[PDB]
Amino acid sequence: AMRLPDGTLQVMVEARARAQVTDYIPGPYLRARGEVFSEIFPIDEAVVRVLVEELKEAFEKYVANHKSLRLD
Amino acid sequence: RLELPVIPLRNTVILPHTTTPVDVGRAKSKRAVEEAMGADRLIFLVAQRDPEVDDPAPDDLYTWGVQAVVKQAMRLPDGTLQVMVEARARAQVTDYIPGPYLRARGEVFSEIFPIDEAVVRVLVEELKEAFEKYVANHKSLRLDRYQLEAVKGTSDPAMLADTIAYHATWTVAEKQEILELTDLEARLKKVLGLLSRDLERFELDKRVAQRVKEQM
Amino acid sequence: DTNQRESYLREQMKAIQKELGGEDGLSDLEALRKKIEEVGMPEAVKTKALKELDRLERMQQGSPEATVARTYLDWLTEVPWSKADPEVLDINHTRQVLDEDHYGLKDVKERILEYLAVRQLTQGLDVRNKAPILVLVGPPGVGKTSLGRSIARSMNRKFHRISLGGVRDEAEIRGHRRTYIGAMPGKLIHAMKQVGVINPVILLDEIDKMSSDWRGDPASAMLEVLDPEQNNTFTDHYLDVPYDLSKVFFITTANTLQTIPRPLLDRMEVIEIPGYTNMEKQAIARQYLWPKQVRESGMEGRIEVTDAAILRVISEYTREAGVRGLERELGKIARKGAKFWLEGAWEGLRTIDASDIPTY
Amino acid sequence: DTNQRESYLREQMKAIQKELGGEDGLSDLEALRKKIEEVGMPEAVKTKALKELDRLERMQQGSPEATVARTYLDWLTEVPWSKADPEVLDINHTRQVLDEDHYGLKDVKERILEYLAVRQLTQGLDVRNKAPILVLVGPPGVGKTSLGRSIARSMNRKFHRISLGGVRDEAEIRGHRRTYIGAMPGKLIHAMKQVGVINPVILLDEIDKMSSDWRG
Ligand SMILES: Nc1ncnc2c1ncn2[C@@H]1O[C@H](COP(=O)(O)OP(=O)(O)OP(O)(O)=S)[C@@H](O)[C@H]1O
Repeated sequence: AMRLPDGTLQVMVEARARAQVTDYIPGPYLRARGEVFSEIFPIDEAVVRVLVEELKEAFEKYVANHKSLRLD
Repeated sequence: RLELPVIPLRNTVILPHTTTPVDVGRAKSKRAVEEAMGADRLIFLVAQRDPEVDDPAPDDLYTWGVQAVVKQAMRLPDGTLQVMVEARARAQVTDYIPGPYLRARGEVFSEIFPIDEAVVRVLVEELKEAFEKYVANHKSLRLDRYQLEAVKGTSDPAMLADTIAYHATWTVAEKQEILELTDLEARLKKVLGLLSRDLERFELDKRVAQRVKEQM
Repeated sequence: DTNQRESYLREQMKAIQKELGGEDGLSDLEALRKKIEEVGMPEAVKTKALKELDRLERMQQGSPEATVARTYLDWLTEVPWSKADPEVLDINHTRQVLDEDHYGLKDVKERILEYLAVRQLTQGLDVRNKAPILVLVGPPGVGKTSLGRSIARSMNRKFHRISLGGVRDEAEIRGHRRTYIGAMPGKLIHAMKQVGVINPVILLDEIDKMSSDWRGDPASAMLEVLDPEQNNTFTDHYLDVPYDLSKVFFITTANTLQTIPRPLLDRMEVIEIPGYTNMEKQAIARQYLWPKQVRESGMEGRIEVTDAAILRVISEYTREAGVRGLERELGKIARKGAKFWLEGAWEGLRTIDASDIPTY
Repeated sequence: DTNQRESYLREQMKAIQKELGGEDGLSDLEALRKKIEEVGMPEAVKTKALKELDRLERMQQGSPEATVARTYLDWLTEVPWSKADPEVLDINHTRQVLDEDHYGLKDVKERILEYLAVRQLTQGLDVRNKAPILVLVGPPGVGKTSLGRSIARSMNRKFHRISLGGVRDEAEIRGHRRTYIGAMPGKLIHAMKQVGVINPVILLDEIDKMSSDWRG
């Protein structure tokens, strides 16, 4: 993280996992409760890989449908 | 560039990167020619409107001025100074400084190269094929072959884009809307649509031409 | 130049063929030939059509006869040919409709429900019937027209009606032979022109109210459309080829038994229509008359009248046998209710008792 | 593409119509085509006008199909389309109007109160009537049309008068199909072309003095 000269706190992060908030601690500043990780790992990876390839082809079609609405 | 001399263009805006003749007939433009040869052969060409007032005016100009590098400049004693200019790119005109001769300052080139250049090259190839079809078909409506020859072998997409947009014949307002479009793909889309419209009225000409022999 | 350039101008005013604009009409009556072809017509009609279309395209300007010929072409094409309607092949739906909407018609709906049943027993729905076509006789404004509309709703084919009473000649039942601009067919052809199908539910209005003295007797034309063995070969004076009138149902109305002409009195099924009694009109006004006065004058849930006051209305404001007088009185009550409500709504739901009736 | 090709038809045939040997059209097919497809009136006007194009390109002198094209075009365009006056919806306003315009018997005033109080309750997501139409009976000399123009001024609506004691057939109130000039359309569209909005009050004068003289 670093401090921008115009008065903004810029931080580069990667999200870890989702969690469920049980109780709300009053703020400010705000507090959250939950779990450290609640993600689900892939099971039966053949269908998962087929879905990944199909999503890749669909995203390639989606980015290839642009003519004056260009994307990165 | 900035505070460069202004030559009003003759009857049509001159699009960049096309070997075009520019006539200088009025003395007020001749003074700015004499000034522009004192500006390292670089002229900020700002065009006027379609009704050409005999003297240039600080209200009849256009909002886009093109900077041209002069390849060669021959002088003629008939009264017209035909200059061979090879222009570079459009630039915006901030305001109008009255003359004569007129002055108008600009900025850096408005041509930009955005992301997703594969779509840009696809559109360049598609517009090249469509303009080749437009040139090959419009022999009856006088589309030349040197204009098709001068657009082959281009490095920049702006080369082919502005050269093809000049080499097709339409009005001044559509060219002004093109030069307003600084995007690299929107200009190609506009030229493609205008070529489709011209080919469709061309088809309309053959439709009336069939019913010529029918109803005779 | 004056001759040749004008000739090339003729070449242009045909050779453009209006292009995109010419796409419609294809240069004036190509599309009408196309629509001759598109409408499935009898062959004698098509021969007359193509023949007099060849009588067309003959320099229309300087010729109003070409104008009335194209007019005749329009009538020929516009007249519905081979365009039908779905029906209902059951008597039960007509039972539920005329038990549903029109308060039974006291018993005589079943004497109608035998006629429709006998009509749907005739096999193949054939052209021959040798059968009557259900005249209705009764004093005016007793639901007979909406009776026919209900019967057509149960039929699920579109009702129509034409007030043929008061007509003095055959010249607008058969039309007349075309000779100028403003040439016109009979009223029946107008009727089935504004019915876009070839099998409607047609209701005659006043056959007994026909008049005769000059320009041919229309009773021939009503007799010619009358018999189901005869209306199939009904020809015109405007049009030429006999028109097929087998699929077209003819409910008819009248008012007097004893002034329908003699060729139209035989082969007919006489139904003497009754008129709902005071209390029966009270029941009518409670659910299908005053609620419609409320629903059309825009006062749903904002006014009401006690039914002893409706008795006061029927006993005091309408001595006609039908309901149209009571309809007018309940309309006047609806209007004076609208005024007395737009004077400032003193109640969220009004109360019309029997007292203030000569105030509303 | 349809509109611009039809505009190409406009441009070519407006260059064509100036020298016509068909002169009773007055070259006004393309002059009035400015409200065929550059029109701000609905697709009924557009589709009618597309068929007017098929009704153009015709000669004249006796039963012209192209003079009746431009006369029909004006009739369609001149008649207002989706153009409405702002009409004040008040009933006590009319209590003052009928107090300021007439001495009054103070009886009929209650009747137009009945009718207009119904008019305040026009519901059903639109304005649909199924209601009477105010027959006025009495001497001619009594100020009936004055009462009607009082109601029209009370509603901010354009009063008219076309009388029906003078129509004998469905050709002075009905039309004839636009294939010849000398077909002149009926009284209500006469009065509706008179007005620039699609919603006038119209009073009808002496309905009972009508007859069926000719066939119809
Ligand atoms: N059974 C019924 N008898 C009489 N009128 C009824 C009946 N049912 C409904 N109506 C009302 O009749 C009105 C319209 O029909 P009527 O005025 O009775 O006669 P019409 O059908 O309009 O004309 P006729 O009867 O053919 S002369 C509507 O207001 C209906 O609510």
